[PDB]
Amino acid sequence: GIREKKAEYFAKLREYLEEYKSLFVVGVDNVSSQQMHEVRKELRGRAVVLMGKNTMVRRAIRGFLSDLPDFEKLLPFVKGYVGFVFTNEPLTEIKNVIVSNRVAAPARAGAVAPEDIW
Amino acid sequence: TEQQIEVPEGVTVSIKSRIVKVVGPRGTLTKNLKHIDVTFTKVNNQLIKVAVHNGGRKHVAALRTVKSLVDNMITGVTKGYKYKMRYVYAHFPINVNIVEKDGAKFIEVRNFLGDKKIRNVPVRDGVTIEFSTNVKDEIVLSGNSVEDVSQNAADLQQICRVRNKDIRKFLDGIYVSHK
Amino acid sequence: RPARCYRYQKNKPYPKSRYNRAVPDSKIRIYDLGKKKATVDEFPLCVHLVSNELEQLSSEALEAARICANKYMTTVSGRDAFHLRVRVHPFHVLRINKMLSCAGADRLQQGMRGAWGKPHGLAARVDIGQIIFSVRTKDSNKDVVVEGLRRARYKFPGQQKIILS
Amino acid sequence: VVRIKGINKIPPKPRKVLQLLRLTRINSGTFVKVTKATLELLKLIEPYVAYGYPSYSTIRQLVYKRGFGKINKQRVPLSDNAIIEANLGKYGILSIDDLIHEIITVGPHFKQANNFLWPFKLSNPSGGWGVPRKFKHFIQGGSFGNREEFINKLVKSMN
Amino acid sequence: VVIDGKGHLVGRLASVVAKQLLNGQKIVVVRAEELNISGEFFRNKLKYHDFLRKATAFNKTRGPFHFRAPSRIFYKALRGMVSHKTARGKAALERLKVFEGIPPPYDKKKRVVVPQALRVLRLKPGRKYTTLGKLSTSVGWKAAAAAAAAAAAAAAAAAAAAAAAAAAAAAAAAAAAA
RNA sequence: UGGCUUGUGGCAGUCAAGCGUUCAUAGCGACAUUGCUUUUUGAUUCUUCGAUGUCGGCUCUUCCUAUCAUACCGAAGCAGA
RNA sequence: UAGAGUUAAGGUGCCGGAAUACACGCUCAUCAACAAAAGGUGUUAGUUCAUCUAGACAGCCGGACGGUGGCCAUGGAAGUCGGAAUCCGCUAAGGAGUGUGUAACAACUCACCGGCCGAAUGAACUAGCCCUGAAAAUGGAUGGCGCCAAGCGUGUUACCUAU
RNA sequence: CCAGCAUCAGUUUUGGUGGCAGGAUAAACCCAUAGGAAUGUAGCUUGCCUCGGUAAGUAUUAUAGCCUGUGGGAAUACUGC
Repeated sequence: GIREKKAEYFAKLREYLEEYKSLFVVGVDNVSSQQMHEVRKELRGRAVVLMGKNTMVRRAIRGFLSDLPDFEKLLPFVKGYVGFVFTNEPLTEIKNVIVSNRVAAPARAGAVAPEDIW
Repeated sequence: TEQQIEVPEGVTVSIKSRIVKVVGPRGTLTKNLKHIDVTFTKVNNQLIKVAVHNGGRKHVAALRTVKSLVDNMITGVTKGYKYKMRYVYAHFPINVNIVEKDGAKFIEVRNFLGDKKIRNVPVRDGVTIEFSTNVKDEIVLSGNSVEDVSQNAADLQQICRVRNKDIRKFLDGIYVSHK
Repeated sequence: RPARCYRYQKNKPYPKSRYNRAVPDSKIRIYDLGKKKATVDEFPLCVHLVSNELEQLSSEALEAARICANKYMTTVSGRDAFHLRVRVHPFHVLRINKMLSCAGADRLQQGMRGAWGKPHGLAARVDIGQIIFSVRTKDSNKDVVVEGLRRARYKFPGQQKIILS
Repeated sequence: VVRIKGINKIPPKPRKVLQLLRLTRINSGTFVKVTKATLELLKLIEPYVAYGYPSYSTIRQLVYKRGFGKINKQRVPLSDNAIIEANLGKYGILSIDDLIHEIITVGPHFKQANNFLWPFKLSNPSGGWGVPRKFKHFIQGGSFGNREEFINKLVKSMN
Repeated sequence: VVIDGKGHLVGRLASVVAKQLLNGQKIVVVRAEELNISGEFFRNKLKYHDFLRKATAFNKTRGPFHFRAPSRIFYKALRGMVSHKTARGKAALERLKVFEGIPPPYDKKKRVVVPQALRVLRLKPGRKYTTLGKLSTSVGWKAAAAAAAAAAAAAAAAAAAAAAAAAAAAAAAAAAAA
């Protein structure tokens, strides 16, 4: 598994996260077909709701450092089948539509502009 | 290399040459445990430690397994394993008596296929074979050992394997369910 | 005579058009196959089935290897990306003795006297360095003749060393 | 020069060049020439007759016990006086050290002119031949070729 | 010279015995069954020198006679070394008789004092190897008490040593207590 | 006659493209070869003229399994059979 | 023609005289004791390279998405026939697809890929010991005893050796 | 009368052990001193996580590679005794 892929992987997430402000970890706690894309269509523009291997993005949020801190206290949110959502489509609009669809199997929480919310 | 295996409060391990004993409330089980060079007679209070100097493919085999079977003997003598089979039959009602009353260290299968005869096998050590609740398909072994417990799966399976008529069509056969 | 007994050669050369009282017919159907066109054009890759030995590859097995590989290379295409050759010919007419018999016979047919191997077969010589089954095949993707050189050396006596050319 | 291989089993190509050595059975060895002539001799009969570079002491013990004439059995054994002086006298070589510094240097005389035999009968080497015998020549580890250092104690046994 | 054939290989004892018998020295070997020949139980099964296929039913009228016992192996084996052919050979054969069991109760050259070789160590060496007192069982070898009992006889010999033995020991002990 | 080779050739491994309903190997197998082997069927005067008398069968004196049937086992494109 | 002095060709576990020696090493199958096409998780070493805390790899655990039955062979073709375009989607992953399944839908699984875990793993290339291919008839019948080193290579040493 | 073999005393020839030396040479079983490059073990201190350890400083506890300069060691292939 080539490191030229993985190096530009965690580096790209840094650039996207420096550009944005807020974070919120998604809870993918067992789905069913159509309910995946029913999340996605309520966002649409520039959000972050794909997936991608956790070990790579574990390195991204650790080796962040925009000012002085990284994404502190983020690791107790992200373990198991989990996700993120950030980038530039407006803030609260992105945030509430995750937990529009995901009220059946709900989503988690995360630090919004980093003020810690749980 | 060398590995470590502990022993809890109400269990006493005692290896003494290759002869091992693990003690528990179900029974106390003996096997042997010693390959080439490897000395497992190193009792460091609680920790019984296997240790060898050499390595190699077939040699590393008897480094791990002597470590494994003392952990498996403590689970055997304390808790007790449950190895799982089922009596299956096609048409004819397969009839079984267990190691209690009639069975004096033997189990029996009669009316296997179309038997007027009987196919008989003994049983091993101190295995308390738990056949049925009221009536069940499942026979389930349990005893003080690990080896001798599921040896009563071997006993029972081989003696009435579907040989003289086909296994494919005729479904009188006591097959294994899972380990 | 299997091709075990069409291996070596104390059969010495004899092959000219002037001095010959007529050869028999051969099996040999076609030389170059797959591509006629591309020798080294489409094919910068080759495998030569280079002899270790100084054998006669008899005309029996010569057609055999070539026709197995002919029938095979129709699935991929009947003119796929290979160029299976025949090179060195049965120039030499293979001399083979018998009907023979000393005493107690039709006319007497000898063997010792009557040393002349009365021309029966045909054989090519495929000596050291030389090959018949030169397979100029393609660079990327479809190389098929590495497989088809098991199928070449089988219908050939001897232990040929596979060299990339 | 020495001799290693036996009397038998010699084709007419070795048989010609063995002729004017005048050498019968095994071990016995003559004193050959050295100019260009030595090359063609130890080219053909290289695996028959071996050679090497001996010292001064190496061919000193040799002409003592194996101290021959041609004609007449030897009265006085071969000292310095037994060559030149003594009762009668031979040619006129002085010591055994003058006899070695005769032949090895340039060789102004052959041994028949000094009134000895044409070859000299030697011995077998004490310490043996063994693996350095028939098997190969010098660069592997053989009897044949130019044994430079090794021919010292070898011929201080064959003496 | 009396030795003991106990707890080592068979051939690397037989060889050592032969050079001792050479002149006419009266070497008796005591125990054959507690030796060890090698081989499998598969290849070394069918064609083996007890009863299975070969050397038992292995005779004519004027012809061979073999064995089906772990006692008779070592007796037949050391005609098969020192033959009856030469005059010293047949003489040297009579100097040797092998015994099953240990009829001498005393300790001669046995375990600690023996010649070289013999007691091979199997570690990296040796998965498969037989034992003569296993191999001969379903060959016609019974009657264990008779031969196997011999061990019981060897025991009573030990006993004779241990006596009086025990006495001189108890004494020897008091000697050093001093 | 015996020896030798296996010529003339038998058997198997097997290159496995074809073709059998789809489908390299239930089966059928273009094209043939490599090792083994000594059976179809013979090449050779090696070893033999003070004997080298034949075939089918009766009768009675062996050993091996390249295996028909009896003990034991497994699989199918075989419903029990 | 004879007794000594020295050694070849070649031997020393034993029949039957001489090391049950010394040093290092793969391997212990009694290898040693014939055999090709053609083939292998025994078992060891060297070289080059994919691969690696920029989270290697396995097992266990998931997301199996919207456009959508993409399009077209064809009687029908359905991701799932043949052949080409080669994406959008949501831009921390799902290709216009790794394998199964029904004429086919109906049904199912997943490389690609996700999530636990946390260190050297894996392709080639080259060499050696092993290992598979190998059937016949009188009593060991590929040694008598038998040997796991008393086999063999490489390096060394001692003893024996032709009139 | 040749070969085997012969009292008793003295000596040669050939090879080795053991002690010693020359040709000719200096590595060693193991040999000085000064300056610069290096980097191993014990002990102490400081920092951080965790109950088990690790990183940094340590020339200021103790010791070394390899080169350069100066100075000092040095029995043996061959050959003889």
